Amino acid sequence: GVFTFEDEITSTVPPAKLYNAMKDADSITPKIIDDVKSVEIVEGNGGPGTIKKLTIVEDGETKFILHKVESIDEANYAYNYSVVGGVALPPTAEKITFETKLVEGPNGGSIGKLTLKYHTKGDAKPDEEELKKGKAKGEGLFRAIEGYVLANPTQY
Ligand code: NA
Repeated sequence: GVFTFEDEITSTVPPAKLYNAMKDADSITPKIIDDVKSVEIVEGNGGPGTIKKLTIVEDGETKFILHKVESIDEANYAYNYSVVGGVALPPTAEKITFETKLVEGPNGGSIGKLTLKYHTKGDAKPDEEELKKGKAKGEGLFRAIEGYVLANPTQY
């Protein structure tokens, strides 16, 4: 079944810049996250439905994570993707979706909503430790991208 979790977040970066940076995560992520070595497209043009393979290092071991691009709403500053395979996917989960949606915040920044949707296999529910890890993945990426934009303000 489906279990949704939402976190509100803020940034001093305006939402157009963050949104462009999020759209370039394939490029940015390997540079700024040490453990991410590469992002490769398996099928698609980059837009919704595209399947990607991330190569990472975990505990000194090379591993893969599979992503699927879900949605892109430019108008609403929205970028959505799912984990569909690999170590970031718990065995009790079919998939975990990570949505990010931004609006204008006071004084030129952004107000964010990060959403995790866990599609479970059975009636089984996400446990607490797995929710922690999902939130850390979701927010960690958002903050990483944010940090890149704070360091390269003219780029986006
Ligand atoms: Na890296």
